[PDB]
Amino acid sequence: PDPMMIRWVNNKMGSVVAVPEELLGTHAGVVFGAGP
Amino acid sequence: LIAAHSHIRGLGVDADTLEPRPSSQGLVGQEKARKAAAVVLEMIKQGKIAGRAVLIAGPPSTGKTAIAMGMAQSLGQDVPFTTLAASEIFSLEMSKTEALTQAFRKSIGVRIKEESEIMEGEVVEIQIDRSVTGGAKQGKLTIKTTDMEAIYDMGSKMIDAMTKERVMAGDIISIDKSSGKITKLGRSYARSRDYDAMGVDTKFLQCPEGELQKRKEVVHTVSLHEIDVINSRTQGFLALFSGDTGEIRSEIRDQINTKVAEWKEEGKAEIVPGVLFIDEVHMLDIECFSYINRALESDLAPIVIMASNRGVSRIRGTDYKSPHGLPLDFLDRVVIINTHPYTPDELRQILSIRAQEEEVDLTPDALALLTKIGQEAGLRYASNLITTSQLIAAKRRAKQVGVEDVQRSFKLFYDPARSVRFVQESEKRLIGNDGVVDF
Amino acid sequence: GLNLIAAHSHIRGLGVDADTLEPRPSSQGLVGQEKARKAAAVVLEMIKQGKIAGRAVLIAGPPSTGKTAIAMGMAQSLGQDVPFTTLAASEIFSLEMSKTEALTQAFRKSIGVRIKEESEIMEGEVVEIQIDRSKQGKLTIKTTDMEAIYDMGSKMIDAMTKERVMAGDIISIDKSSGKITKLGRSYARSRDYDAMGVDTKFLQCPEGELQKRKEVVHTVSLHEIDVINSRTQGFLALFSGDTGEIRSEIRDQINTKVAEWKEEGKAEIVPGVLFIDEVHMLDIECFSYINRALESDLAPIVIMASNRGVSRIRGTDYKSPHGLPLDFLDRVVIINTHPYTPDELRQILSIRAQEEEVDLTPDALALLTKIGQEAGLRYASNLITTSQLIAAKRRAKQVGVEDVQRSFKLFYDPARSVRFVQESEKRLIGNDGVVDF
Amino acid sequence: LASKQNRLGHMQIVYDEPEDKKWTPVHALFQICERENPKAVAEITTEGVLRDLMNIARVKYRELGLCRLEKAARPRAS
Amino acid sequence: ISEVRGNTRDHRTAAHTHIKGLGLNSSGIAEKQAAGFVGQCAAREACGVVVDLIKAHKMAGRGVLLAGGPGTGKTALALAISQELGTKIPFCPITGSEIYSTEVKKTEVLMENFRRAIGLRVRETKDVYEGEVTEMTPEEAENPLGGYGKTISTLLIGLKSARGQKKLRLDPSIYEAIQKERVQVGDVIYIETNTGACKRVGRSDAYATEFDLEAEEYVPIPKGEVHKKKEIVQDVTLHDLDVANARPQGGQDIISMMGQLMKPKMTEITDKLRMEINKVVQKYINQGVAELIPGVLFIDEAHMLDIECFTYLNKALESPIAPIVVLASNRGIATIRGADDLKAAHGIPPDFLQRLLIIPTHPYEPDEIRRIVRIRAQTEGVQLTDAAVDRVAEHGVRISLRYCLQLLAPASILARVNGRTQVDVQDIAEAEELFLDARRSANILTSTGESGGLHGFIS
Amino acid sequence: HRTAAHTHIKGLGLNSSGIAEKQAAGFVGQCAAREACGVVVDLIKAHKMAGRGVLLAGGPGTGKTALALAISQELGTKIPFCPITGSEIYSTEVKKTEVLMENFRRAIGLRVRETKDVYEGEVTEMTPEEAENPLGGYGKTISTLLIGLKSARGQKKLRLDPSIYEAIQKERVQVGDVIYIETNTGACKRVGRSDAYATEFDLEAEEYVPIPKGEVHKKKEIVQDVTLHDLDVANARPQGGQDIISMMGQLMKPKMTEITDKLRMEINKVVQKYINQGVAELIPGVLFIDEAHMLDIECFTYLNKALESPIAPIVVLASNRGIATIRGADDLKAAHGIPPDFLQRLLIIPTHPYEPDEIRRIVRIRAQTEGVQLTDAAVDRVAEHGVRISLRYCLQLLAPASILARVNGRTQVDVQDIAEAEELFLDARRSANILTSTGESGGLHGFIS
Ligand SMILES: Nc1ncnc2c1ncn2[C@@H]1O[C@H](COP(=O)(O)OP(=O)(O)O)[C@@H](O)[C@H]1O
Ligand SMILES: Nc1ncnc2c1ncn2[C@@H]1O[C@H](COP(=O)(O)OP(=O)(O)O)[C@@H](O)[C@H]1O
Ligand SMILES: Nc1ncnc2c1ncn2[C@@H]1O[C@H](COP(=O)(O)OP(=O)(O)O)[C@@H](O)[C@H]1O
Ligand SMILES: Nc1ncnc2c1ncn2[C@@H]1O[C@H](COP(=O)(O)OP(=O)(O)O)[C@@H](O)[C@H]1O
Repeated sequence: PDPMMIRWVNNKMGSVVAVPEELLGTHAGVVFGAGP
Repeated sequence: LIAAHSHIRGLGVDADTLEPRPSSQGLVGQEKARKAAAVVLEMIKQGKIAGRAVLIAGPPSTGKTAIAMGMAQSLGQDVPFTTLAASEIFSLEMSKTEALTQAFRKSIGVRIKEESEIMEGEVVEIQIDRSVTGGAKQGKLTIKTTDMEAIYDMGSKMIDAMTKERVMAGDIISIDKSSGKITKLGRSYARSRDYDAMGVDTKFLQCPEGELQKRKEVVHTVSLHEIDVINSRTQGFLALFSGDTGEIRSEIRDQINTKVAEWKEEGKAEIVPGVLFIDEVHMLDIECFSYINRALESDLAPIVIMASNRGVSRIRGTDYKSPHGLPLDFLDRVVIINTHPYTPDELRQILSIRAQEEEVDLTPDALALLTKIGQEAGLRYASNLITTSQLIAAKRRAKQVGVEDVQRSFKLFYDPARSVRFVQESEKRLIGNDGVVDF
Repeated sequence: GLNLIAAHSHIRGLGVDADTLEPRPSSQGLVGQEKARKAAAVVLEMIKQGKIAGRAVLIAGPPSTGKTAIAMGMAQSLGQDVPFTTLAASEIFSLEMSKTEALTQAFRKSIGVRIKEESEIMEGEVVEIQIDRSKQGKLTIKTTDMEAIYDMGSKMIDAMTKERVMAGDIISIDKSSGKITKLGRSYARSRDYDAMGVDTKFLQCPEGELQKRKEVVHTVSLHEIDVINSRTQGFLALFSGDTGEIRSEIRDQINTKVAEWKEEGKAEIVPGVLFIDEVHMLDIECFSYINRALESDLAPIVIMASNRGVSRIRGTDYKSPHGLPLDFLDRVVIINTHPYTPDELRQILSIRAQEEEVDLTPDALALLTKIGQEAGLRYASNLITTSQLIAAKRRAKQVGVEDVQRSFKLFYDPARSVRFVQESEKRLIGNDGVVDF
Repeated sequence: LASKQNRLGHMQIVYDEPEDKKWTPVHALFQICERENPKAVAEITTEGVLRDLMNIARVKYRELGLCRLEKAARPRAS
Repeated sequence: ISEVRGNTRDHRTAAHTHIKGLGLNSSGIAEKQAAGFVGQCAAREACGVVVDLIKAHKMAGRGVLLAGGPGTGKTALALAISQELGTKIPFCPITGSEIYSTEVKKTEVLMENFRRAIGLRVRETKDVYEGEVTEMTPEEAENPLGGYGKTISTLLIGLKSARGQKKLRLDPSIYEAIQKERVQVGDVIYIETNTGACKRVGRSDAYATEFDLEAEEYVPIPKGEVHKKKEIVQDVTLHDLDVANARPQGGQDIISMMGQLMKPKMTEITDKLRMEINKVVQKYINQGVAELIPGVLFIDEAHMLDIECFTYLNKALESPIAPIVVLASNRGIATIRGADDLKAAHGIPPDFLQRLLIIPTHPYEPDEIRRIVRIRAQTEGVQLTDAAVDRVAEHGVRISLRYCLQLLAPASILARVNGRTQVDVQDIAEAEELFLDARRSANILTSTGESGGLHGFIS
Repeated sequence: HRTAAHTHIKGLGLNSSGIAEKQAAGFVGQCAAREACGVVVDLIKAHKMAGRGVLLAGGPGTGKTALALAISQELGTKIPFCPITGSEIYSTEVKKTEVLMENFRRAIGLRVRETKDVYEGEVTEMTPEEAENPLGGYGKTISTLLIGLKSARGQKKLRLDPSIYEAIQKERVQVGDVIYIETNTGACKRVGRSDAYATEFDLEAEEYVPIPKGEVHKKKEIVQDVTLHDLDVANARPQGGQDIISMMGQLMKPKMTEITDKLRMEINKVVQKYINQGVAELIPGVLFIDEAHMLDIECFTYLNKALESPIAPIVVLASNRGIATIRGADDLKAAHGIPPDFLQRLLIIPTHPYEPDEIRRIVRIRAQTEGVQLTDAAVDRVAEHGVRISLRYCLQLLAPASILARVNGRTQVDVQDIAEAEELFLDARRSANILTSTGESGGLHGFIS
């Protein structure tokens, strides 16, 4: 539930990136497929 | 490769009696100066006696630099050995005296010992939190050996090293906790079949056993000049490599000497005194000697060994002559070791050593002719004739060199004794101190 | 208007026939030096051909005979195409760069690179900035003839924001690079504000079509390319002078790429002329580098001047002809000059008269010819101005015998100054002692 | 300069074909030393055998422990 | 943009244009009138032995002197060696009056020229993804992390080169590149392999007209591969390693962005740096990656080096990694520039002279100057009759060698101005009075130039 | 533990009545020089000195600098003593008179009490409070903070300037870092994470220290030993404070500059203000210029005005020259290299050569100082070499002759070891004789003349 930090976690299965909900409306979600 | 002093493997004396062997470890053919240099080497390895001066005087091409490299190979890579030439001191950046002071303080090693903390094990997961458009980073590293399963935290520099190394899940890394370097040793799994830009499959290592936090005691040797530069400047480090050090004031040296004495008493540091070799000291002027005579007055002066070539020469920056070009208030302090010119039964075996080093096979008639040439032109022409005759024998496809190859090389390349006559014959088509004509 | 009548102002080119190389005497200012001018014409015709690289041409002779005159004639009779470089020898002895590098830059200036291209620029006055805060926008620009509306997408709106373009500016966009260069404001908006800022300069409106494309012929030198590639924003260094010992690896890369441009047909190499005036001031530490820099393919046809007889070479202590070392004089070719007959002196003074628009009676011209024969050219040419000025003080149109004799009475030629010095030795500070009467 | 993304280094990485005849943009033609630079090719290589030569001063400066060593001298007045 | 001119791609004639090599046999015996040279047999044989020494990698700090008078062919033999060795072995032709600097000591520019003379060849690989971006489409993970919004497990990029396109699955931590570099659809990028962080080169040329005014560089599509697995040979001189370790090129702060913004100053380099670089290059040779290639430091006009430089040269030549030093001296008994005491041969001190393989150089016979004239004339293209050749050879024997090679250009100019194609005796007899030698110039200077007066020289 | 050339000297060895007793505390003989040096030492320790000239004449090898180390060990630790040479002042950044004045003000010391005001706490809440920032290019600017320090007994919640915030910010102070803000400059050194956040599962290699006990606003006094040249360098190149001149002035490379007359007078007035407040104590010292004949005439000109100052240390010159030519102007010869005008300031102390028994005593002291024991016949042999050849040649024949003794299994040095070391290691005179005799002609086996 962080305001502006984007998590990267890499385990033995794969590696995923979590984005907080509060950043999806911003310009940071254009790569992740949310956008303005 | 094969330089002019690659056959030498030390000084070649005894360890109990230090008697000069007539043929041992390259330096073959001289006994007095090698025994005296063995005595100097033993009082350098003692390390107690500080501030002497050894002057290896003698004719040129007699092995003075050979004796210096013999002492250099005999100390090993522990004691500093500065190979200073006398013309390097005349800088335009810094003063002429401060270059000498740096040349003395480069030859006093300080050997300190410190404990680092190294890790070992297989990375299980990386967890990196990054901001958007500038900001701090957060890091959690889960690492596992065969016994422990730790979840460590990370700062900014550790993440800046992880992303530089690209440490994925399933790597055998070892992190020094103090210095903060990361060396990947290999992997335990295989390469995934899900991503494209992964990399190269590294060495297959198993999971390391033991513990995570292991301790290590490393030994670091820095000269006093490096301590002077890192303690003379606030941010301007790395100037001890790029030579950008302008001047170090005396308030810095008189504090670093006291702190090195305190480190010596505490058992933290140990002072290893070293050798300052000055090649062809006759080029220094009297303004250098008036400081060299007084820098050999303290507990932190290295045992100076230096060479010379000249007879009664005039000292630069003055108007008068002296033996060896050195002033007679400085020649009282020094101790002069003479070297003698060689004998042909020694030139024969010296050329044999130089031939066996450059991988050149000979015939005894060619070696006899080569010794006859070396009697009249020195070793410096004969060794060049050895290499040249090797390649001329390689051009005409011969196994061993012969008399004809040596005569060919003697015909092509003049020794200086014939080039002097070549100057003295045709003086009208060479620019003297005057005009010249063209046919 | 920053152009006043100097000594070298009547020499409008070399003045020889371009067909058969015949130096007719009174043409383009120069007068009667036929063999040296013929030899300079041969040199100029092997300069414009540009094939034969790195000669060296020394111009010896007495002073006041015309050694820099022929050099300025060769400079004028090339045009702006082939370069030329007036470097007196005392410019080399600097305190920021050494003699070798400051003489290498003299060779690097005299070789041009010529490249022709098409500039796709757009002038225009801003009318209305229309930003659609929805990314898109519209820019309305006008000239004295046209007016158009061009679309904009995302980022040059931000370039407008960083440039702070208001309605009324004169913007220019290089569409091959895409960067806004605000040229100022227009005179149609000087009535608007009252207290202007500092940075604002007023300009006329652009005229003609917005999209201007034009084929322009750029000509740079190799020294330009060397100094621009020295450091990051290093282009201002060649105006300022804040450069030093440029490394040899940069010059090696630059010569390799100029050879590559000549292979690919982008560039044309134009070799030029280096003019080393008063070469006897160079010491032997400079001739030892000139003897090697005249060997490469990229070396200009060096033309040098000299005055001195059998003199010492600076830096050493042995005499030599022309103040030059003999290993250098085996390499150069020498064009000797000669002093002037009075028949040439009269018309040289006539040309210096008609250059300075000073009218002379014939008796004054004959008297001035005799003064020039007895004292030299540089003193006779300095009496035309003085006689004109003394005639202007007593309000006479034509100068006469009286004004020239007045100018000869007032100012001393260098022939009589030596007798004035040797006449009164006890008061001039010779080397030791002064009497002071 | 701190907010100018260099790109003429990257031209040597991408546009690196013999057919491509060493393409450079015409508005950046004279910046030759910006364009052919071995550091830019060095930072891309699989083995870092040239990257371990280009900054060996930092590696030797770190491995001697000249950072963790206690600062012996300091100025006597400020 | 830049308009290409369709002219003739010729070259320029220097003084050593006709030299194309030594011109030896397969046994080393020289042969006269071959590859530009005329005569000079023993010097070309000795230089062939030097060339063989250089290509055999047994030279490790030798030294070769070229004696002989001025205008006899020392620099000709130097350029012959440099064209005989090729291009992939370095060659740094400094002069004696090029060590004198005003930023560093003069025993340092010598060492930097040694490091310019040594080359290092490195063979490596280059693995990059390349081309214009078509899609940036994410993919939702199988198990999203609780407490967050989107959870993306694999990011897809469609890269299209000029030959073929390819879809690419990537680790999701390419996003920090794409947000920081502003990569969009239609921007060529390259993705490396060791780290994997894409860096945009520029907007492509196909999208150069979707807008009208918003312009930047419009780089074309990469006309090549999409997956480069290309190997690279790379030649770096050790001078370049010394500079890049001493003064770092690209940093991210204020003061290194003033260091490259202010003028680069030559600084003296401490010897620990050179010792470390030698110790690590000799380790990478033993791993079998890099090849050391020594070159030639042709120090022309070696009598301009003073006595403070040969002392440093003795140290520098005793180093285990050093190139050959081909000196070039044209003086007899000369005073050494530094110490004005000893009159030594060639300007070289007698201590340094013993290291040197002294190669002589003899004057030319009076029937070889005309062969040099024929070769120089067919080099420039200036053709001329045989009596003209004999007259130029007469001027060559009686005056100088360099002077008879300079009566060919004004004779050709006067020939094609007078209305002919070949040079006759009249054109050279006319051009011999427009271009005087040094001898008649000194004759005019002494005879006519009697003393300093009005119409006289300034002694 | 290294025996240098001057290790046996432990002082002048004077009686209570100032009379030099021979063979005491290192020296042997040399009465008229050691009594005059004792007079010089008590001239230093009485503070009625504002520039006095003391010359130490005498030939080489007679102990001119042994007297200097005797003075420097007789004055003590807390009196400044600056030894230089005559070749040290030829610099490349500044004129050499600047180096002379920098040595003159190295040779004057000051002992100052200072009251530092530390705020030694553990950071609890760090929150910036920016102010208004209109359109002026740079953007926002932090102007006020609310850092809460938490010591062991009584916390405090204080408010900061922008500059002290930048001092924090260039130290990377997070929440939990103990610091102590120095409210004299503004500097603030992070010490480490507090032990309330301690975790053995850590990687940053932080230094965990406990909470600083006591009041958070401490105040402590110290004593400092500062020379006037230190104040000159401090006011010349500023490296204290939190502004831009004193921050961009410690990233550049340090250069010796020319501290002018006005700064050297203003710092004198500041030090007089310290002394009048009853805080600082002035202690003048010695400038020992060894080898004064290497100084040229442009330095002996400036020493006149440097000694006319109301505050100037005592100068001790050493010069082993007879009638010689001054380095600056080569047309006036004088004694010692000193010009005949500057020589009148000097109180000239002579130094006489030694005797064949004093050499024996010096050899015995040097042998029992280095740690080389030997027999009396060997002592007589070394004294014979000392009479014939030189004084500081025969002292140096003890260090090989020990090692050679240890070659032959001995402990004490006999006649054979010195008879071998006199053949292995030569002096200068016999080497020059071999040079002149063997080096007859230049050639292959000759010497470069
Ligand atoms: N005693 C010796 N043993 C082995 N090599 C020697 C000996 N004397 C001379 N040499 C060889 O001769 C060369 C010259 O010796 P060096 O010390 O360089 O002479 P110089 O002292 O005149 O400089 C060296 O390369 C060395 O290899
Ligand atoms: N042939 C000529 N016709 C006209 N004016 C000439 C001629 N030759 C020389 N002059 C003039 O004489 C002056 C001296 O020539 P210049 O080359 O300056 O002499 P110097 O070679 O001594 O410097 C110049 O100002 C030039 O205008
Ligand atoms: N053997 C040769 N064959 C042809 N041309 C030669 C020969 N030797 C010398 N030259 C020519 O002589 C000219 C001058 O010789 P140069 O190399 O300048 O002598 P140096 O080496 O003494 O300076 C050069 O232009 C060269 O072309
Ligand atoms: N009175 C003395 N007692 C003991 N040793 C002395 C005495 N005088 C001189 N020496 C010795 O002479 C050596 C050189 O003395 P020094 O002061 O360096 O001579 P100089 O006066 O020429 O500088 C020193 O090592 C010191 O041990």
